[PDB]
Amino acid sequence: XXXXXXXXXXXXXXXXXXXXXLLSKQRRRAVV
Repeated sequence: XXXXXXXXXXXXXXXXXXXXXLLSKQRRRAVV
């Protein structure tokens, strides 16, 4: 039952890693 625990730990580590991981001057006043 060590393989399931290792897989769970690896999944937790992967989840933790995934969680851790032009304009104008006329356009200044034309849009306003």
